[PDB]
Amino acid sequence: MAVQILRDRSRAAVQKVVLGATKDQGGTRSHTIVVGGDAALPFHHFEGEIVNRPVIGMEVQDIVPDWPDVLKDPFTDVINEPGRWAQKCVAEYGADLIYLKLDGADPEGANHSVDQCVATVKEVLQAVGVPLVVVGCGDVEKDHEVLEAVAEAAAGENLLLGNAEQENYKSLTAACMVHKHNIIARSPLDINICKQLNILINEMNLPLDHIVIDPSIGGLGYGIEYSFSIMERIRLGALQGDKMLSMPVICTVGYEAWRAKEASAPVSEYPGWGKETERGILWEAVTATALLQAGAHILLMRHPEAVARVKENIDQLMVSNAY
Amino acid sequence: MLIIGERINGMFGDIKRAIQERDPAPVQEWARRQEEGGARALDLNVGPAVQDKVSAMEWLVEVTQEVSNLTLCLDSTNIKAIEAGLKKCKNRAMINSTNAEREKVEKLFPLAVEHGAALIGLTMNKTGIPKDSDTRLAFAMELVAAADEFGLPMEDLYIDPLILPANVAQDHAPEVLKTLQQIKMLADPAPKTVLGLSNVSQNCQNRPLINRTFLAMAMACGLDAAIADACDEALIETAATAEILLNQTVYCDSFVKMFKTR
Amino acid sequence: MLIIGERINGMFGDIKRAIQERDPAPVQEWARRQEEGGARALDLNVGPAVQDKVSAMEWLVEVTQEVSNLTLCLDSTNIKAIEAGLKKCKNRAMINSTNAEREKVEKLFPLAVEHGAALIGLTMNKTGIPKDSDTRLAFAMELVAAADEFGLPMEDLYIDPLILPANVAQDHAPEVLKTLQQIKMLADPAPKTVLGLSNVSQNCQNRPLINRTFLAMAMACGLDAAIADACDEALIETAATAEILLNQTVYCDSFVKMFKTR
Amino acid sequence: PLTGLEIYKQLPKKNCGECGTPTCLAFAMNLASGKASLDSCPYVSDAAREALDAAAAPPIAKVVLGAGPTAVEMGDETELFRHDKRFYHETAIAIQVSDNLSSEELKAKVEAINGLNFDRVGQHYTIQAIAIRHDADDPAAFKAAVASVAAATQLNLVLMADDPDVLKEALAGVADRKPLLYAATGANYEAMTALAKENNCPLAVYGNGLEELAELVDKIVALGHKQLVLDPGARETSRAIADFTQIRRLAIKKRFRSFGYPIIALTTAANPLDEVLQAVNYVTKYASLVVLRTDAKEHLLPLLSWRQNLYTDPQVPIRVEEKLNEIGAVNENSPVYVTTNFSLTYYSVEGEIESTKIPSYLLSVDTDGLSVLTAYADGKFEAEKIAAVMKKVDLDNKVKRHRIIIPGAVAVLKGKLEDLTGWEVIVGPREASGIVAFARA
Amino acid sequence: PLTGLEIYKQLPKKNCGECGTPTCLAFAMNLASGKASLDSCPYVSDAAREALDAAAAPPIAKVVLGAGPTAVEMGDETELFRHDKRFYHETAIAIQVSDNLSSEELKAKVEAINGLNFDRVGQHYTIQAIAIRHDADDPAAFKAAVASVAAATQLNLVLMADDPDVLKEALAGVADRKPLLYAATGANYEAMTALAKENNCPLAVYGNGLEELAELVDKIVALGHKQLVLDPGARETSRAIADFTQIRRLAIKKRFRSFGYPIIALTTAANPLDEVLQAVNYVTKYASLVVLRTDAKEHLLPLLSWRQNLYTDPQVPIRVEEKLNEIGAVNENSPVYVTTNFSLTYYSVEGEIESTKIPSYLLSVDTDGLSVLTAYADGKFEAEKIAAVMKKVDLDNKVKRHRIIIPGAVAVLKGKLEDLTGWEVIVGPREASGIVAFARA
Ligand code: B12
Ligand code: B12
Ligand code: SF4
Ligand code: SF4
Ligand SMILES: [Ca+2]
Ligand SMILES: [Ca+2]
Repeated sequence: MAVQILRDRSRAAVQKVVLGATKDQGGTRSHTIVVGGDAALPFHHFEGEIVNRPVIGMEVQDIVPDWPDVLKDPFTDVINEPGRWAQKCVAEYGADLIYLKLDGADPEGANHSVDQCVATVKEVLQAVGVPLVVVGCGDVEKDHEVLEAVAEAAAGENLLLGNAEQENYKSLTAACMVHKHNIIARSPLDINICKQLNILINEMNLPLDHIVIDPSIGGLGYGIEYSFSIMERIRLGALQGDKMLSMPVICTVGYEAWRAKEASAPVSEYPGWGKETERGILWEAVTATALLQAGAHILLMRHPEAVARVKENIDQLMVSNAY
Repeated sequence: MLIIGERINGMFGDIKRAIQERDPAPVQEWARRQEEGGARALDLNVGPAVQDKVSAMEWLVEVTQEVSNLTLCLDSTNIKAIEAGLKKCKNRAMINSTNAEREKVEKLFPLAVEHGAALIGLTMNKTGIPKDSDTRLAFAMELVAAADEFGLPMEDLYIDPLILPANVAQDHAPEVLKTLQQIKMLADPAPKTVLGLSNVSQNCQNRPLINRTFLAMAMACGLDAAIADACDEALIETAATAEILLNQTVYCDSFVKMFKTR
Repeated sequence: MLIIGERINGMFGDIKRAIQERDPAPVQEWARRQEEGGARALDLNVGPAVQDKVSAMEWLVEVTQEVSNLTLCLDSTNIKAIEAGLKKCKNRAMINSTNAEREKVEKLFPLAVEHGAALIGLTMNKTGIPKDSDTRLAFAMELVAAADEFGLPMEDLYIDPLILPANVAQDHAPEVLKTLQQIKMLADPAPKTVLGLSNVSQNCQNRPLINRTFLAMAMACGLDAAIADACDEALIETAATAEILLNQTVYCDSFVKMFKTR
Repeated sequence: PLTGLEIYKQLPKKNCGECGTPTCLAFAMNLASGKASLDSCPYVSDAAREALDAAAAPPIAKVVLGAGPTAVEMGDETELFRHDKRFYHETAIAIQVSDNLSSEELKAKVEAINGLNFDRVGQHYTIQAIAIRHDADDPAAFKAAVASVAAATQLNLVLMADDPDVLKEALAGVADRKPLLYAATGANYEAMTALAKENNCPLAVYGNGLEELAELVDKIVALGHKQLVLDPGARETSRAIADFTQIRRLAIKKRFRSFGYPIIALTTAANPLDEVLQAVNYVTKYASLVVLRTDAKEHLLPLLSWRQNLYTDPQVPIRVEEKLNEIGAVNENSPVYVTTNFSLTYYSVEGEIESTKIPSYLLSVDTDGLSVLTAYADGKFEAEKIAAVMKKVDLDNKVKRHRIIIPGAVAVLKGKLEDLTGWEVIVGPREASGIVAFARA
Repeated sequence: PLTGLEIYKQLPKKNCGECGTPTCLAFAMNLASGKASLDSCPYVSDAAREALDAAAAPPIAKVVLGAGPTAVEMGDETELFRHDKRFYHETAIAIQVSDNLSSEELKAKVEAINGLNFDRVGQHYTIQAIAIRHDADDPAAFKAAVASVAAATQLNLVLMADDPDVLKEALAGVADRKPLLYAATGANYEAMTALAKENNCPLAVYGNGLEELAELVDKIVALGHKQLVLDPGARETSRAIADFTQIRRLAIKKRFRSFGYPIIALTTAANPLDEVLQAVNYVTKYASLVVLRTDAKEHLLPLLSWRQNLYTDPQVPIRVEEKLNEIGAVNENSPVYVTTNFSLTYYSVEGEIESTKIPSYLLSVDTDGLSVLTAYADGKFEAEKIAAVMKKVDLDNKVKRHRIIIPGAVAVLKGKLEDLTGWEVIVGPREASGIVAFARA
């Protein structure tokens, strides 16, 4: 019979987070990027405003990364120079943000000094105009020193800094608050810890709209459904009026997808899996695509082609489906 | 749990004076105190003393929404004062109240759909307050049916089963609880429910203890809103905790504060 | 509401120290302290530390009744410790606990009937704790059959719907409440119910607040007994108050004092 | 289990009291309490009895594609989010092939489609059907294609032709395997439905939008055929996602019977990579059957991996058997590893001793499908429990050595394990990925 | 509805899944919830039909004595204590008449019985029936007695004779008045049940004790007559109270269908005063109909007062119509008294002022039927509501003077009364009993 469209109106929206700052705002970025503001389920235009599209940050490291050849090949000319690596991501591959991952700072790895890390950040800031995301190597002591120095040196740039965690958030939160940067809150696939962490961060006087949620996603075929459902719950909470779940969501898909055997294993060893190149591209792209359906706002990626097909997917999703 | 602040009521001393001499300060200060406590709606009752209910209700609505964007719960038996109040409401409002008398139904249900306002429905007619939960339930079916009839969204109907003081009407309390939990049979989505909470402890010893205990009990039976003392901290904590134990809000260690600052 | 005192448990330091070196002093004062608080039953658990379960329980049963005529709730998974404990029990007794497994039903049910003790029945299989209320009900129905089968009076069977911590298992709390509600539709007279109340707040913020709030909510859904902190005065006030609001006890201004000194 | 309002708004509203109840409203509330039978009211339409019985029925109908062991269930769903409960029936995947193709190009593609099955992480993925599209000028070419297709594969079939006469001549020889008929249109539904009904075949219903879809369904249902799959006409991902959500929502939340049927989706992206992403969106947003055009192993594997993922029961973990698993070669000089039941853990430890060609044993303890940390925390991984396994497995017979490697995140346990058992307990790497390094060391 | 246990033990023990449920114990759950119906299970006794009725039906049936305007409804109670809800159907009362009486004694006594109605404090009490008892030796005396009684009254009838043929004779002329037939016993039940069915009359069933009662009822209901009233054979007060309590409890608490009927009690005390006290015990303890032998106004009035009291709704106070009512033939110099509209309150002022033979007007201020001190402590008695009604009563036109007499417990509302009213308020006695002494002075 006659069809009446079922629209679920929302009580609240996910926060708007501003990335970067232009010259007149005290930064040197060419433009800012806004994410969030969703007043509906992912891409449900017919029942709420989706004002900002999800964006993609491409990964750049302060070292030649321990990645498969397939991942290195699109960058072979610039992969030893973070500045030129960043430029190629923006100018040729359509990166919205640069994700600067300072793995070189690893005390068991290259052990890049604090001065070397801030020089890398300065190098990338001078190379491109897009906003930056900066996170350390994963060593708690080393990252404290590095991210503190980075927050000081790049003050005015309105960076997104990570990662704050349940047992390790105070120092980074303070650096973000005093030197005016945004923070990534990373929780271990747990919505209760996610919620409380945002509160603990906020209680240090960092405003709610300067915080983004990293739920610790799992890669395709390796626990991705678990992070998918947590992200749907986070979005549901946001729409229902839960302030401490209204932070935009960031996802480390580049890292998680590419640690999968399926992403890079040769077809000569696994004939049934097909050619390795488009399989690996799709392995990262599918991870992003499914997570986009659960409400991802910022996707951290690596392969330029995975990036291109995801941007196209986003483009199609942003077409209004209002009735 | 929507806490609707009870304090701006003409039956109170400091409020009765303010309306007589148009003093905005007592009204506006209570509006702020109740919101700080955790209320997300304000009950506005003209009082028994005032004569021109219309001119009083309008003033109450006018001085309140100046200092507060909370939902205004317009509370008066004078229907003409109700619509006169809705005409001044910048923000969303609710009507308090209507009973199951057909005379009142067609006088307020369209008036609720008109301004786009929630409607509180008491489970009684002119006979009085029913005791048995089945009779309370019967009036609730009528309220529910009169919502679909006039086109009021089911989640805009707030069924009030009328709680009475625990001393002289102790046997009503479990009837109210039974009525709340059987309301799940009246419709899907089930309609919302509200109580005049403080009424349960009128003329009793340790009213705060009685109020909050009954709040938790009623919420376990599906209560959605409560006209109550939003400046009672122990009551607010109970509201917060019961939400958690019903899985209506994601748990966190700071669950109390998050309800307060919601 | 029957408050079963939880304090005489081997998981506690002084009770572990007292059972180990056979000192009746800490066991006996806790029996007195809980009774003064409002407990009318005392849980006895030898603990995970002590290993001689059969002989440890007998000592707890003996030293306790030297200073208390309260119902002793024998808490152990070891039946040889339970049956040996019922031997030296001069007071009324309660068995904690059995589950919905036949190799447990065949042993613990007639043992309870023979000694005339009350029997706590957990609504779970060998597989573990059920996820929803429907599964909890199925086991609860099986526990009911065993009562009618082994000839145990229904008002001596305490169905336990298994409450879990609200932080890691938040979705269980409403399932338990639904289970409590629906248990009345298993038998007539309906079986009694009990909770290990403190479990609801394990590793949470403000444990007393969560505990007493859930007690009120559970009572509203038909809870009859609770293993809980009898020395938590705010928790006792809640139990007293909720009985009033359920019309189980006639109201008086000194309602709290009367429950406590019942 | 029926709303008193629902029961009421279906009654004559006479208040005659013939039902032994003063009014209908009081009798509707009485019915929800289960007092008197619905037959106690002599009046009310036959539609009242219909919608009342349907209200107790599942919101979405189960309809089978094909017949036999090959047959696959579609629809039969109850949720909008898998975390509320679960999703039950994995999306059916159909690869499309055109009749415009020459016979040799057709056979080469069908043979390629038949090779689209996969093995990964202890799982096996398959696709479900081949879709034959009529693009050729002469109708005989369709009959040629289906006969050629049916003779080369045992997959389920879906026949895509608008002309009912063209479809029937191609259907005859293949009707015994219940192919899906695509599709019923407002132009041919009378003829198509007769075809679907007389052959007991599932029928696809096409509407240009939700409104057209709902009306056509009602007519076909009125003609007596209820094995339907829905096509809202959506050919772009945004419109599709919205329309599929509405079909799913209205059936489940509003009991809209016109939409109580599974959904068929058609990918339209010309780029095969874009097509896969388009398909990923469709399996996520409630499609029951999706039709792809690409047939590459590279493309189907991630799509099928996601399908498997989304449809896993969030309630019960995927678990492997608690029995010593021999890796690689079996010298008997081999190092024996210990880890949990969880499949995700087990193939993370095995796929770490297989990718690095380390012939050894993998001892999979029974942790009820739980992970290392989840098993421990649940008191499911204790040294005494481990000791029983070290003997219950009976491995001691195989190895000329009694060393046991232990999860690095459970380092403390081993000393408590080493003694009780009598084996030498080394605490390996925190992550299993460090096994390639700890063996060579 | 029903308890899940009692459908389980009624259910067989096959565990054969034919119902759609795995085991029988779970089909017990599904029934108590509303998932399936008992019609699904092939294996079940006639208890299936019992489960259909015993669950749905009220615990105590409603049976009617008589037809038309004089018809009285018996049974249909749900409570053991009036305070839990209320008692609904006032005890029907019958005065016994013997067929040994001469034709003149019979009509004199029926005349007396016809006068057994009373007016008191706004209420009107009546009895419900005459019971004709067959005491005479020859059976023709019963038909004659029943004929003469039926011609002299429109009250309901209960016919008491052990020989069914005796009842059959008398029934020929009064069957349309639907009398109660007393009674079916173990020695006549078949003939008696046939009589009741043929005439559509309620039937009393007698058993010597609860056990015989229950067995006989089951036989009669199996013969197809369910319009029954119960007599457990109790003829002593203590036994009667226990037996009536059991019948009331078993029906209400256990749904014991054999006792799901109203009760008839027969007084046995030889002293008319003792008989009255016995009767109040019986109306208190659940008797639906009691047969008395005494017919004096002095005896009936107290009994009928208690009945009215006991059966008063505890939640709704009886109210007097507000307005002012004239005591005697009140002139324009007679006093004016203020009170509430609580029937009890009002008439304690009416009955006192009348006893002193004081002509005066009384205005009742509606307080929702609340006592003077009850409404005044609720706010519905203020100086305002007394003032407003001061004009609304139209008493201004009745009296020359303008003085108002206010209850002594409300003396605090004097000063506020005078200013608004324009009247001269006066404080009367705090209790009406002293108005006589207050009027004089
Ligand atoms: C999914 C999940 C669950 C799921 C179950 C999944 C499962 N089937 O096990 C569910 C929700 C049911 C669950 C339950 C609980 N969970 Co849980 N859960 C998780 C989560 C998010 C992911 C676990 C996972 O799948 N990990 C991935 C696999 C691969 O991990 P893995 O087995 O450890 O194996 C790796 C390594 O140990 C190592 N390794 C493994 N075997 C071997 C062998 C050798 C020889 C070597 C060298 C190395 C090695 O290599 C592997 C690959 O890197 C984690 C942790 C997180 N965010 O990281 C929490 C986590 C494990 N859970 C936790 C807890 C406490 C619980 C509960 C006890 C909570 C409660 N209710 O009290 C319950 C369990 C009891 C119950 N069920 O009632 C804790 C445990 C740590 C702790 N004790 O503090 C965690 C870490 C969360 C936290 N607290 O931060 N959980
Ligand atoms: C039954 C009862 C109720 C019933 C209602 C009955 C009713 N329909 O009014 C219910 C339970 C609902 C009730 C409620 C309350 N009650 Co009350 N109730 C009583 C009780 C037990 C009996 C009242 C009664 O029926 N009296 C009999 C009639 C005949 O009394 P009466 O109207 O006064 O009239 C007599 C005289 O005043 C005089 N008289 C009357 N009219 C006139 C006129 C003239 C001209 C003259 C000369 C004399 C005269 O003659 C009459 C016969 O002797 C009484 C007191 C008791 N035990 O004595 C308490 C009592 C009246 N209640 C009381 C109270 C306070 C209340 C409440 C306010 C309590 C509360 N919940 O806060 C509530 C009312 C508000 C509410 N409903 O929420 C108090 C009032 C005194 C006081 N204020 O301290 C009493 C005395 C109890 C006590 N505190 O000891 N109550
Ligand atoms: S018989 Fe039918 S129409 Fe008549 S009152 Fe009952 S439900 Fe209404
Ligand atoms: S059909 Fe009847 S006998 Fe068979 S399992 Fe079901 S309830 Fe038991
Ligand atoms: Ca509710
Ligand atoms: Ca109970």
